[PDB]
Amino acid sequence: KKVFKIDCSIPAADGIFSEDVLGNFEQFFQDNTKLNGRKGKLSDKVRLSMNDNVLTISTTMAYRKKYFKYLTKKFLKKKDLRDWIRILATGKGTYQLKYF
Amino acid sequence: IKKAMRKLYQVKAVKVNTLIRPDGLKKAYIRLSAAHDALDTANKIGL
Amino acid sequence: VSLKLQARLASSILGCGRARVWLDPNEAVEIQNANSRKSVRKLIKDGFIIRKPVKVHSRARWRKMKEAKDMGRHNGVGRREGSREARMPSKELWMRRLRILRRLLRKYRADKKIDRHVYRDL
Amino acid sequence: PREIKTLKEFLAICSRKDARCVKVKHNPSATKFKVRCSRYLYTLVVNDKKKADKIERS
Amino acid sequence: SCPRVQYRRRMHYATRGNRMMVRTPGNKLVMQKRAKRSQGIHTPWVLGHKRLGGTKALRHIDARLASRHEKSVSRAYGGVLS
Amino acid sequence: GRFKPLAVKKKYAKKMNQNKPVPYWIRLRTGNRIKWNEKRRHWRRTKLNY
RNA sequence: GUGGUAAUGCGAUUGCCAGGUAACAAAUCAAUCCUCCCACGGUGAGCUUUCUUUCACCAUAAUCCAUCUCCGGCUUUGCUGGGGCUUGGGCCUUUUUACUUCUCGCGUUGUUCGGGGGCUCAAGAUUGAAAAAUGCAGCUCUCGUACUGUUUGUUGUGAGUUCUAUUAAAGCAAAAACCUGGGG
RNA sequence: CCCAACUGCAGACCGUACUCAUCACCGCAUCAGGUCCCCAAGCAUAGAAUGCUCUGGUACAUAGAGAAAGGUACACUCAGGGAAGUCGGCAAAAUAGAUGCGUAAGUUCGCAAGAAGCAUUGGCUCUGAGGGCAAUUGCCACUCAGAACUGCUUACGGCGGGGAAUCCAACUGUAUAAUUAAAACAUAGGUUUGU
RNA sequence: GGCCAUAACUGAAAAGGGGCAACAGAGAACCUGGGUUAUAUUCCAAAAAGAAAUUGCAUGUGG
RNA sequence: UAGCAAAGAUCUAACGGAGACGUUGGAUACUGGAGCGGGGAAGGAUUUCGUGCCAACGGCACUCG
RNA sequence: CGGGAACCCAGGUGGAGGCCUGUAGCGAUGCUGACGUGCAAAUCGCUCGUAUGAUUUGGGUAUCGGAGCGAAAGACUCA
Ligand SMILES: [Mg+2]
Ligand SMILES: [Mg+2]
Ligand SMILES: [Mg+2]
Ligand SMILES: [Mg+2]
Ligand SMILES: [Mg+2]
Ligand SMILES: [Mg+2]
Ligand SMILES: [Mg+2]
Ligand SMILES: [Mg+2]
Ligand SMILES: [Mg+2]
Ligand SMILES: [Mg+2]
Ligand SMILES: [Mg+2]
Repeated sequence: KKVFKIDCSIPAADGIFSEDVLGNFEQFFQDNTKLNGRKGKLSDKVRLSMNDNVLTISTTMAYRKKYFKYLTKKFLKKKDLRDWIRILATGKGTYQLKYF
Repeated sequence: IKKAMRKLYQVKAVKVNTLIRPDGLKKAYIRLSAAHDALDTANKIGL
Repeated sequence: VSLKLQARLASSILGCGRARVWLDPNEAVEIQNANSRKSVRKLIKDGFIIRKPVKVHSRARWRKMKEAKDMGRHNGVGRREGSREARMPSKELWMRRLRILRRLLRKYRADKKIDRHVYRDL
Repeated sequence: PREIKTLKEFLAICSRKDARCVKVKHNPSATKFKVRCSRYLYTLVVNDKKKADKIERS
Repeated sequence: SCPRVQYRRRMHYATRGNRMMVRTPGNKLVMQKRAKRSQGIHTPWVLGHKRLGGTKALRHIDARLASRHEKSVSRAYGGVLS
Repeated sequence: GRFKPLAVKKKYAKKMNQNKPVPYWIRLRTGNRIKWNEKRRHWRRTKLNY
């Protein structure tokens, strides 16, 4: 049940990160999040949920961390704010963005 | 060179590295025992 | 104005080599004021003299075949170019296949058959 | 470098006359005693509160 | 990034004497000499030249300082005869 | 390349010093005959071999 | 100098003789090493109209210490011995192989030795020191400032180790220093 | 008494930059020549072949504007014929890898021989076996074999033209650096002479 | 006048005079980390950046 | 005038400069691990480095060597 | 070794060889190629010979002028 979260720095408060943004971090976390074999629907394979900003999931199979670092880097590119923040694993299991 | 230092500049010398330059002139680097500050001799010797 | 010195030793501080050090072009008087490999180490710490990433020499083309050449789709009559005793040696398909017939008969002197004249008869 | 496997022989060879320094070390999963004699450094690594004891005086 | 290496010392020849390639804690992979592992203490060549048991193959420096019981058994003609 | 005797080293050092120009306080001397050094070696042109 | 039936263990010295090391062409073949690959898991940057994860990084020096306990005995107060890592050797002890048996290696051969324990031997790993404050590096923040990660497994090729075959009317240097012994 | 281990002091001389080459050396020179050694990545591939790439290195070898003829090429094709060219198949083509099938004359039995000569080659999904870990099916292998499928009879690079004879030399070898690589020298073999 | 100690100057056997010749043979006590415009297995000074090995002479704990 | 024809094709920005030149960035390349690589011996002996400089030398040029 | 009173029929193993293809290395056959006021006082290209060897190569070391050395071309001995 690895809990691989995701943070939100000033590009959450100062940057435009709201339901219009994080609701794409909810859809893509199911619509862009791949699954075993067939990819897509992310509810029956590995448990995930949302919080204030921590986007930890609960998977009990082979399940990486740099995986989310580009799913978000594809979400941080589907918002064109690839320069407005850089994803970074500031912890030991969760990533923490920061501006430049 | 160590003996000469101590006879000329009353300081200790630990490591005296030498080299015969491409001028036939033998240079000498001289550690001053960490107890005689070198910057207090160049100012004494007038370097 | 010329940044040859600051570029020569920043490649000797980053320990990468040229075409890896990126001297920021939008400012040269910043770089030109270095003139020393400690004043350049400070510059490297700042924005001005990054080392650009090396390159991406792909290898997924190879692992595409390495995936398609362990279970099947190996070479064919027209892909071979060297003799079979040069591709798959003859002297080592005997060697292994004979290690195995001996690694198996020493296994069968533990508790298997008589092992005197049903081992060395064989 | 030798690693003193003793509390008596160490406290003997650690309290010798050379004693260039005794660098108290803190590392994960242990606590290490580096005495610097003239020619070796003798370590005594330990897993106990005995580290802070023989740290104050030795 | 596959670095190549140098003969660090002043001999740059591949004689059976040098025979140097190790990774470094600074990841600066660089190569060092070996010792030429000498054959050990043997019986006389006339008498079936064989290695002596209980004896080591120490080199001229290891042999010149190690103890005497690393090169001879406690028999008579120990370290010369098996 | 890296091996030169010290004596052979003392003889190239005596040539590195002889390869300096005439200083511009010599040609205002009263009656000298020197305008150029006319013994300047260039390492490519001519070799010493000692 | 003193112990083990024995292989041989251990402890702190000046002249002759005898050995030994130095000291040996190339081969073929099996582990470390390093190179590279792959599966790993972790970090940084790259791709993104798209499609996807590509690439990088992940390091351990000389010189040392001892094979942790399996076990006596799962730590009483801990003995009888602190032996062990394995695979290639050379041996040792003890019991055997004659009906031709047998042991072999990829291989041209060994016995006239076949198993159980031991003694060493050189590769070589291992824990420990060196050694992480190093180093690579990202980072949360703001050369200061802190800390979060400090990962090994697989393959393949190779250099040496391994076995002082083969061409030999070719048999594949010498010596110092050094080492051991006999007499001392 | 003697040695070790622990300390203590000291550890001298010379070399050390740079170069090692399409700019550093020799060649008269910043010369397409010559020049010893080490380190040596990925993929195709028998692979230090050759082709292309990551590292490292380098794009200051005069540059520009153009359709002459003529010329030089590690440049090509060319209808039909195919050595009629020429002193002469010189040059060029052609041959080609792999695998399978076959392979004469002669012969010093080793060879000739890759003889000659045919045949198949792709891509794809497969199905076969081929192995290390214990009371029988568990986990850590890319090699070959076959099947159909589909499509080129049009496809980097690298890669023998072959046969029949005659002559000479037995052979590998050496050798006229700067016009002669041979049938010459050598050679093994044979004999001779001296001693 | 001998405990003990340096030294002089003799002189104990001991055949085969010396001496060169190898920056690829032999031999050879050091390894990482890092702070030069250009040197580093060469430099770093005292929380030697460290860690070793090693030769000479010494004092001394072990018999 | 012959020629400067074997061996790597420079292209651009903005910058410097008294001005085809240099530097930096980006781009496309070439060497291709028997290398236009990194180290040495032989040999050379300051060619190293930096800062200038640009008269003549680098067979074109140069702000560069 | 298999298989059948002589020693043949085959199956492997092993990896010899002044053997073969071929890289470097060392040579220089053809083009009588290109150069011939060269790149060069002998070079360049392609082809080509050999490439475990009577091999190639480094340093040291021997032997030289009425002489040396030569698998012998009167070749070579600092153009
Ligand atoms: Mg020996
Ligand atoms: Mg021998
Ligand atoms: Mg194997
Ligand atoms: Mg001898
Ligand atoms: Mg040249
Ligand atoms: Mg000359
Ligand atoms: Mg490149
Ligand atoms: Mg035609
Ligand atoms: Mg026809
Ligand atoms: Mg050839
Ligand atoms: Mg030499």
